[PDB]
Amino acid sequence: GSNQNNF
Ligand SMILES: [Zn+2]
Repeated sequence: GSNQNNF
């Protein structure tokens, strides 16, 4: 799956 981190 794809992963995104928005700090
Ligand atoms: Zn993945």
